[PDB]
Amino acid sequence: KSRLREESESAAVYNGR
Amino acid sequence: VPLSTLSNWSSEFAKWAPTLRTISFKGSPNERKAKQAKIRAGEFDVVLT
Amino acid sequence: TRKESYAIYVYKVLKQVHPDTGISSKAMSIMNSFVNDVFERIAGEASRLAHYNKRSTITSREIQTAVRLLLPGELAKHAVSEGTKAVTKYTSA
Amino acid sequence: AKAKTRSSRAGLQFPVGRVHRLLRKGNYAERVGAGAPVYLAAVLEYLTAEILELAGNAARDNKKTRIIPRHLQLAVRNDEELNKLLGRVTIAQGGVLPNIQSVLLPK
Amino acid sequence: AKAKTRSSRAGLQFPVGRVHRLLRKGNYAERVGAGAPVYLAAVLEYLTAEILELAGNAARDNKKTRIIPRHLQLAVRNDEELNKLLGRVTIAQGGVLPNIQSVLLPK
Amino acid sequence: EDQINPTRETNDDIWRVAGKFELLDRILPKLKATGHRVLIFFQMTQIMDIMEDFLRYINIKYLRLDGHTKSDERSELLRLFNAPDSEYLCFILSTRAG
Amino acid sequence: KPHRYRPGTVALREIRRYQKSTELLIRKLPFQRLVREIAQDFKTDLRFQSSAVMALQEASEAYLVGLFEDTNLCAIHAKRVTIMPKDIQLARRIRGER
Amino acid sequence: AKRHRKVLRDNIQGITKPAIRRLARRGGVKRISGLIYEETRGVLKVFLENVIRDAVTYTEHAKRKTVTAMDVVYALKRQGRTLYGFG
DNA sequence: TGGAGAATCCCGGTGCCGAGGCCGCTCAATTGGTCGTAGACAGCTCTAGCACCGCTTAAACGCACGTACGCGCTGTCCCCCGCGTTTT
DNA sequence: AAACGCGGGGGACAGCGCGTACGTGCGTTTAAGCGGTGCTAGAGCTGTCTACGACCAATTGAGCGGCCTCGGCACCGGGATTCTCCA
Repeated sequence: KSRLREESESAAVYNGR
Repeated sequence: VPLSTLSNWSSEFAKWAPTLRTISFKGSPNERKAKQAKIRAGEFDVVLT
Repeated sequence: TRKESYAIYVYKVLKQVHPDTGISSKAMSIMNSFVNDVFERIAGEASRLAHYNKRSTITSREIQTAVRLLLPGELAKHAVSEGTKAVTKYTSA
Repeated sequence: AKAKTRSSRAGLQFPVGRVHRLLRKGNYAERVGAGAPVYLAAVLEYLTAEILELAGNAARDNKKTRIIPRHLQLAVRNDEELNKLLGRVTIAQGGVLPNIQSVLLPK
Repeated sequence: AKAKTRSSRAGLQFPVGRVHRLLRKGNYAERVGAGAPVYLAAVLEYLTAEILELAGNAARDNKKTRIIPRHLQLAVRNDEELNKLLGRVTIAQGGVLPNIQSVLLPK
Repeated sequence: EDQINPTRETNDDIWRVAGKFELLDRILPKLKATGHRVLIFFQMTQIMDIMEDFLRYINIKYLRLDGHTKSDERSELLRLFNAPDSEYLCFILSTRAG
Repeated sequence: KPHRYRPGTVALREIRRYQKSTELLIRKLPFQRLVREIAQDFKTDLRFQSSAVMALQEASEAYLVGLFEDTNLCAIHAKRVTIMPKDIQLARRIRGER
Repeated sequence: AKRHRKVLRDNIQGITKPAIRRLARRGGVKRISGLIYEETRGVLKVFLENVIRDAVTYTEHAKRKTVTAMDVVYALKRQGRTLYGFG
């Protein structure tokens, strides 16, 4: 495939502690 | 010497020179009691610690 | 930077009382905390009395009243007398 | 004039004008009746003697000339009126008095 | 000059200017920022609203349109944070709430 | 790691999510081609562990070393390098202890 | 003559010596990590006085020890030397916590 | 395991069951039930939290980031666990 | 599972004193000017909390197990209260 | 009310059973904690600064004490209801 969104916005929520 | 290179110096203390005794210090304290009570009086050429 | 503490004063009462026993600075700190601790306890009780009767001159009579109130048993009556004692040494001096 | 400290007038170690200064500082009253600091420093030195007594007692009872907070625990908590008055005061590195529950002792 | 209280200015009933007079006359600090009286009297008005609700509630639950102290007991003590907040604060003639012990009652 | 893959198994997206890791799979046929051994340094307790996954993922054999281990396996792994017949080319080494 | 005791016996010298001594009974890195964890849970990113850590620990383990006495008071009061949690919760109840 | 570590327990459970045994022996327990090691831990953390939340409240009113033993004095005195040797 | 009865809750008639408002009359609460000063807030520095790993190793943990005690079950006797008493 | 009794039957209590649990020992690691880094962060120290309610002058209506009710709720009469103890 290629190198590469749901994992980013979840990380936008989960890493915001 | 550092703990990373201990036996390599001691292996080189075997192959590159005989008649120079070596005393190590490693690990659990049980094995040291055999050495450091036998060589408590200090009969050695080198302590490699 | 000389800052007024009670370490040499607790040392003074130490070598007045137990010169045979030196101190740890931990026990010294416990007592230096304790000094200002009860220094605030009894004097806040005394200001409480100074608002009980709406007074603005807290004298040793009022600290006598606070020592009468707060302290259990001999701790009152000794600090009744001892708290008067140097009072009688200072009202003389 | 000079700091000729007011404890020497009272036979004290706790400077009674530092005490009068603190009473003027502590908002206890408008006029601080000048024997109220002597009452304070006098009760202070009485209790300093009270506790330094038992402190050196317990320290040399543990055969040490250095008074430690463990000695402070074992001297203070053995007292009725002190520990009754200080039931809620904890001594760091004071620990426990050595004592076991009676029925937990084996038979 | 113009005597006009701060309770209308903050939307309260309790005299916040009496609060500021008592605040300067309470010597809590020298500069007495007059918003600190309002932060006092606001929580005063809000908790008086909190309690008169419950008091008249327990009254009307006892079929009463006058708060008696028994209704104050049923107001405060049934609230878990009021009883948690007033664990050692008491209402005179509030009386007791009906509660029998469990194995005392038959089963 | 859990929000990307909750199964936490050996996955193809281990080496395709990063930039060193895709190029590392570019060299690993070529490292197996060139036959020259490679010594790689890592940070402790975490970067080696996922490299232990990837060198096992392309199936290139490897050694390891760390600081909270014992010293018995330390000198023995020195002896395993001195044998030239090693089928392992790459292995894992530490900075602060090693 | 070996000294295998039955369930019950060895404890009491510790009950002596702990109360003969004056210290804490807890792994401090799980304790200081507990301090940083709990204090982070209210507001994260504190610089952390370890003086605060032991200043909490002294009041901690003393209160801990203090509860177990009333626990066994309820236990032996209910004619037990094996303590139960109901002893603890009744002890906290009459202590006013529960 | 060796591929990914995952070796943590907790900090309240990082206090070990031999540590609960230690405190239980200092506290007067002969035979600890197994439920004591966690009913202990729960009320331990229950005691733990209420101090430090108000200590951080001090720290914010005192405009700081370092929660102090001075704040432990400020809190434990007010939370009824007054301690000598830390202030 | 059921009625007799004793306690309770509820509902109708009385009335009252307390809850609440009324009537001055301040006095306190406010507004109106300072007033330097307090903390407002800029800069500085330096430190002190900071993770981190090397490593040990003994503490924690892993488990065999052994029995102790905590409850499983009983009879009791006792014992304390209930019904009746009056006086105080 | 108190107060004095007083059956009276089951609640305390003893006590026996039973079986398991919870320590105990010891094997097994292991994360504890120590050192030991490397650094930097906000604490800390200063560095001025002004605003802030202080404080006090004037005022003024607040609000509450003394002065006017009349009515929410208690008290009681009577009955309905409802729990309990012996069939």
